[PDB]
Amino acid sequence: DGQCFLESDLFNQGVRPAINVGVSVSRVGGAAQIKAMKEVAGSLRLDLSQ
Amino acid sequence: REEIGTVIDAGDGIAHVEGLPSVMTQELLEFPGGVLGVALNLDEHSVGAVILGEFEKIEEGQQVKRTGEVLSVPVGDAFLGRVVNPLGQPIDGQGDIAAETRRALELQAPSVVQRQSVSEPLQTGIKAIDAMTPIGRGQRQLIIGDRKTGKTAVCVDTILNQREAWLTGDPKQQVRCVYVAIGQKGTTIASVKRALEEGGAMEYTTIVAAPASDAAGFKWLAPYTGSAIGQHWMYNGKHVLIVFDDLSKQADAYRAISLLLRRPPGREAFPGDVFYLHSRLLERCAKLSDELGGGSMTGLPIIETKANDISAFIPTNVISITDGQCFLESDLFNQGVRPAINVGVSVSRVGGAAQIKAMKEVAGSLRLDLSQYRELEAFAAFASDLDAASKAQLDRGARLVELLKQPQYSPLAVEEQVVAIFLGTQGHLDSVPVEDVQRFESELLEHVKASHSDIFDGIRETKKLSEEAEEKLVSVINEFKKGFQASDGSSVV
Amino acid sequence: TAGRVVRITGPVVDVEFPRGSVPELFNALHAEITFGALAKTLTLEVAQHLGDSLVRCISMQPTDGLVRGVEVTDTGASISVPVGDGVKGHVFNALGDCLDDPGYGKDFEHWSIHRKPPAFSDLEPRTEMLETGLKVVDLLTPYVRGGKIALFGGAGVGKTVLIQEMINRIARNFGGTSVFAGVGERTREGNDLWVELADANVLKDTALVFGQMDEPPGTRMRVALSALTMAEFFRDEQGQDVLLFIDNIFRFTQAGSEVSTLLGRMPSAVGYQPTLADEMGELQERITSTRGRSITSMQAVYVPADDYTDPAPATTFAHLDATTELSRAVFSKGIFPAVDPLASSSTILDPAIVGDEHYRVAQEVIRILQRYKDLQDIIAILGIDELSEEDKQLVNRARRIERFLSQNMMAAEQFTGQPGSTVPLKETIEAFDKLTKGEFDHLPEQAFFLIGGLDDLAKKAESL
Amino acid sequence: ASRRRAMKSATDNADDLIKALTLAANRERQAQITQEISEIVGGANAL
Ligand SMILES: Nc1ncnc2c1ncn2[C@@H]1O[C@H](COP(=O)(O)OP(=O)(O)OP(=O)(O)O)[C@@H](O)[C@H]1O
Ligand SMILES: Nc1ncnc2c1ncn2[C@@H]1O[C@H](COP(=O)(O)OP(=O)(O)O)[C@@H](O)[C@H]1O
Ligand SMILES: [Mg+2]
Ligand SMILES: [Mg+2]
Repeated sequence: DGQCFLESDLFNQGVRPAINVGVSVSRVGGAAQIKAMKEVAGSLRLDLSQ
Repeated sequence: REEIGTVIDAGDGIAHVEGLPSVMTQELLEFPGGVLGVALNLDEHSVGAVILGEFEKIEEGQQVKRTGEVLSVPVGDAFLGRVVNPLGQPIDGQGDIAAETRRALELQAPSVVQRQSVSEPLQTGIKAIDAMTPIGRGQRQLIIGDRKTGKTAVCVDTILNQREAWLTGDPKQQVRCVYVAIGQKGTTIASVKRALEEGGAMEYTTIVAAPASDAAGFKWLAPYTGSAIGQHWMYNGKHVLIVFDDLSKQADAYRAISLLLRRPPGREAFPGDVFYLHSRLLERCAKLSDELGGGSMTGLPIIETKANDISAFIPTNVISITDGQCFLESDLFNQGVRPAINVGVSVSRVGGAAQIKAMKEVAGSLRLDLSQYRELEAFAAFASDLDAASKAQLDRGARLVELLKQPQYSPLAVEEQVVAIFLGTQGHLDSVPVEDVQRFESELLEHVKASHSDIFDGIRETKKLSEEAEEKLVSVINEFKKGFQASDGSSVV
Repeated sequence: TAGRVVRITGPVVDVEFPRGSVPELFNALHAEITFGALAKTLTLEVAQHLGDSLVRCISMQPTDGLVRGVEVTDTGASISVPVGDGVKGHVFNALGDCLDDPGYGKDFEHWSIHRKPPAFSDLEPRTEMLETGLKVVDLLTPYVRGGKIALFGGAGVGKTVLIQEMINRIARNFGGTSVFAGVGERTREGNDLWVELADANVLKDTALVFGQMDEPPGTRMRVALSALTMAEFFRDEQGQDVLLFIDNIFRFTQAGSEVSTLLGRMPSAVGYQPTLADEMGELQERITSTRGRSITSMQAVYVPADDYTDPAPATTFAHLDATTELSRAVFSKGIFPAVDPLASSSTILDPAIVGDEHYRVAQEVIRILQRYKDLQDIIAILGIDELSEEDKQLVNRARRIERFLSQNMMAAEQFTGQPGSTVPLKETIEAFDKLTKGEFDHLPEQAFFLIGGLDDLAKKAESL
Repeated sequence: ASRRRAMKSATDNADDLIKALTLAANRERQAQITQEISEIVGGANAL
């Protein structure tokens, strides 16, 4: 119900989490998160992908 | 009296029978409930058989009878305007069909000494291939491409182009038409039949169909019965044109039926002999000599390919077998060229003796500037710096490539095609916006059918053009050019 | 006359019978498990006739605990399911058992599940139109009433949310009946879909049946037949327009594959069974709707390994019309509707049937997109300045086109936090004609993202 | 003049790259064909 992708290129690049926002999703989405996080965060994933 | 056997195995449309010592190979067999079978693999212990028709009505106690017959089909002359299953029964409720003779499906092709050269035109409605790659009687042409490119449209246009020829009572110009539909959706069959019926061409054509629901192996032998139907007329000094909707599904069905029993698999699990099947199927069409009567058969097969991989097994085999090739690119179809046919690689290996001399004259001129425009397309960015000759060649190529495209379900007469091509290749397209090029000529063509139809009659009678004809045409062109109004302003020469 | 089991190996079982009492094909048999920890009543379906009066059968539920010598009882008929209008409003098992309450509707009429398709004479082409309220579908791949619709794509693309959006868009306010089936889907989706349907007022006129992934291979290739039996009964007897929903039909094919090895069948090119095309064709032929009656069927199929040259999808393409395709690049670049405009088309589109302006607009936009693609292939390296004014104009117009082509959605509003909307067809065609004209070149592309209609365009543009 | 020289050098650098890519693609295709034929024949004769 969700996947996280780690590539060695990003880890080498200098991103310690080393995860790409392009192909990482979550089925549940905002339902799991606490509401305050939901309003604060917003659609940051789409902005990062853009 | 007759030998009777039993059933030992049953599954996936395969049955094994023990008995029948006198049975011959490929002999039709009878099972209770009116079930048909074909013997295809003999052995000292038992004989295999593929099941035709009902399947779940088979158990281990059934009795088997032999028909003492190999394979045959009623091949009478009453099949025109009827839809028939590959076995021979009529699908529709119109009633049965009167028949006159029964012939086998495994007859030898005509020999070398019985052949003859090919020189007849066999004209079609598509101007994109008539002037590019001529097609003649008794010659094999293949069309290749990807799905949703529009090949069936070309097929049906060629089929329905023969109306005017059928109108005359001359048996030396009437052409019969056979269509074979293999492994398709029934709604598509209904739609194409309706299109033919509303086109009025159903009176001289026949359709044999095997939808996707035929698990009995009917998909294995539909082309055989189509060719058997055609051959009876072709042996009587009559010209026939046969179309196979697809052949890849035939190969898949053969591969499945071979794998179900024991067969050593080669490349891609294909059975031992695939090339032989297509070769022996496609070597029936031939132009007979004058002594035999002069009948002819022209075939049109179809092959589907994936991702433009022309290096696969079946496409390579069929390309090796066939006599001419035509290519369709989905990229061109998306580009805006309705006849997606690619002139770059498609080649017909006949000597060009099929076509008539005027279009023979004009095609040579067409080839040169087509190649020039094809090679000189990169300089579009800096067209200002090029030379005048290069600019003229580029403009001529643009007008030509704009001229060829046509809408579907619109066959063209040969006189009309010749006039259009002659108009295109004589520089009369200058000072004309490219878009209106598609419109203008059509309207102009109509005017010729109104007041000056004698030119078409002269072309029909003489198969050529004279000086008076060309001066009349140039006069008519000069008359009409001023009358026509451009979509953007106006300009004439 | 009972017979006995001789071999047990995974899902497949081997049974022998006394001479003369061999059951016919596709029958049903009963077996008992006597272990205390797990007690069940196994139902077996015969599938292979062999010599010496032995039969190979497939199992319906897991076979753990079975032993040799256990007697078997024969039913003498194929499996049957309850029929009638008294079944709708309940969730049912693959065999017809009501999950909500056991022993419900067992007095209903039950009949065969395996039947022949109709005759060719009754077939008739169906040409029509139905609105959807989605920008891409209403323009490029219009649908049709009474036809077949399918959604193609790979894994992790967003098929389920589109299915839910479509049922919310169409199933609501529908005069007739709707039937939904679930093949090899995630159980959480089944539960939340049931809850959502219970939330509204349509569950009173819907019949649900589905089997999950945890079930053995016997079940994964049988539920679709039950759904088709129910739909056929409703179409033939009551005679009203019906909707059919099927998810991930590809799993059905997979259900065969493993058994293909156990039954002894030789493998095909990619390890597939040699006889997939015939079975899929039988199913698709059974789907058909004759003239005088209407069935609107929508399906979703799964592309394995994101490869379109696999043997299975070719037959799906053959038995179809008016399809849609989902790709991965647009999903990567943040476009929620992952449809690829350059690889989807519909048969119904025709200047005679639909109209001329629609056709010209579609041709213009698809040509523009193709030109943008093969221009970007070089401009990605040689730089923007390498082209002329016309090329840059076309690139900018195309960029605006793909930006504007997205939309907000009903069932996905929770992720965005803002409810979506729907648009009329005339507004869509006028807006796209204006875009092709080249008037919106003065606005930034960011205004075209996740928009609906044109008033929202104006509001968002003025917001910046 | 410098632009002419550089562009000529670029073309002469691109052509052999195309050739090498073609060779690699051909060897990959042959390897694939051998792989699937070996797999299918092994599965077939394993019975
Ligand atoms: N000359 C043409 N002008 C306009 N539209 C055309 C033309 N030729 C074909 N089309 C259209 O293109 C589509 C191709 O249909 P068609 O069935 O002939 O394709 P195909 O390549 O044979 O594929 P398949 O048999 O798999 O459906 C149809 O929508 C048809 O109306
Ligand atoms: N319009 C949309 N808005 C937000 N997320 C979407 C949208 N469409 C698809 N998704 C994403 O797609 C995922 C669902 O994919 P899914 O249909 O389960 O793939 P598959 O069909 O391969 O299982 C969800 O996690 C969701 O985040
Ligand atoms: Mg077609
Ligand atoms: Mg999903």
